Amino acid sequence: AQVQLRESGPSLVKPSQTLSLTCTASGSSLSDEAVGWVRQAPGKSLEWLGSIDTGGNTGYNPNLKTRLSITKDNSKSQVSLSMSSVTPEDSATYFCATVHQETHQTCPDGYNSGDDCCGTLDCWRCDCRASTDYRSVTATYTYEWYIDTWGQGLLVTVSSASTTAPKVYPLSSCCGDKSSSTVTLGCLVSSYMPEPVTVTWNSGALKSGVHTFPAVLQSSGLYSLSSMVTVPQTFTCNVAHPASSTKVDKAVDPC
Amino acid sequence: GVLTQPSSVSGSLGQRVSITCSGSSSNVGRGYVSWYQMTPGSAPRTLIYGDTNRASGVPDRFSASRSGNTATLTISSLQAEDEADYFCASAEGSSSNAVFGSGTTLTVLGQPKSPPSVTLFPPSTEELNGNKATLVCLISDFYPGSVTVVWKADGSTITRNVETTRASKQSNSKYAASSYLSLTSSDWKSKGSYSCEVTHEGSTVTKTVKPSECS
Repeated sequence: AQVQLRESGPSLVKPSQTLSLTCTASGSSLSDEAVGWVRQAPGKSLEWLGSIDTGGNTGYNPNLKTRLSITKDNSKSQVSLSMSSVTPEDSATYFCATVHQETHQTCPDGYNSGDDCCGTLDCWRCDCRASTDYRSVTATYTYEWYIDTWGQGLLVTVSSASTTAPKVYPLSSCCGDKSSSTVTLGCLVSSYMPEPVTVTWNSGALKSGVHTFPAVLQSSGLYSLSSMVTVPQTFTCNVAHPASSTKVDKAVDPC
Repeated sequence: GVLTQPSSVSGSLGQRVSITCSGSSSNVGRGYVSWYQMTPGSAPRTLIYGDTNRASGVPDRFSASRSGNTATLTISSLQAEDEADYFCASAEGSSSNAVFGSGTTLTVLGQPKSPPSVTLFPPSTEELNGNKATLVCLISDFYPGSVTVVWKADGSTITRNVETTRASKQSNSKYAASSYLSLTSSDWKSKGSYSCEVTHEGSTVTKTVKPSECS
């Protein structure tokens, strides 16, 4: 399979710049999907931003309306979100999503809707060849919203802080126990800013036995994290830091 | 968060647990309530729409109901996998405007204890060429998610320049943490051994490295 959603855009934006994200939708059986945007700030709940439906109608969180803009290019199955004059409070994980949005006709108790006698009435009873015979009332309108499929999320930091590219050091546990049946290899991703980094091994050929640990904020004011793999073959850790446009593929000597 | 949920719920493996979601006549009271599951290091997943309908590929252990302004999510046969944050949601005043609950962290009790696996890395040659030496102590597959890390050089306890992460839940509901000891290269080379000592539920795993065998 069904729809897959990929957010793309910058991981770092300065205060009072415009934040622009793209959502790419692939694998829908359908010509077009209603697409919405949700964010989660660290240690807060989910917050609705807005959506654009298959007719190009936009709806926004009325708190953020004056700051938000959602456009679509159906030629490239893309939806975009612009958020103007961002501050550090706009730091969050941004998700795009497919949304279901529908208005239902709501009839009071003991009243039928539909054309299964009557068709020309919202809510009716025959308590009947023509509509004037039935006992009727006007519908109320109930609003239905829900997210069908979620994206992966994109981490956005709003900060004046400078970027620092990581230094990548190769790690071996070997000298701990040189007769060990297995060897544990790793990479130290040292002194970077901001989050995130992505770490793979052998360009994603080596997935099983991989453990990437959460970043620590060190006393330097910079992040570090480590990734390790246990193996009983060259070994390379692939480290991407999107904020600095840097990739490092580090050779790790295995004992 | 606008809709009210308990911040915490606990149940034991195989038992039943319920999460409530309270709003007003203008959101939850209209129905078409939805529920979302967020397992950490992961994208949210839709569980329930239209008060009671399970989403595609959600198991029948998950069920929901609404009574006026209060929606309830019920998880039967609790598994370790069900540890997550759960959120309810509703349209508010239009189908393109939505409010979320404050979120509930579900804890699943009666999981088996799991001692940490500990790996201690010495400093890389490349780092030592810069007169810095970072010792890295990697701690994984422990339950529950509480460890204390002590570093030793030649029987001395080291407290200066130690940075230990919080424990974070892996996807398998066990925990990981890391400790970093930042030295100069002189400090590294001037000692017979450095040790990472990890205590978990009164038990201690110690790994040791010797500069003499690692440089």
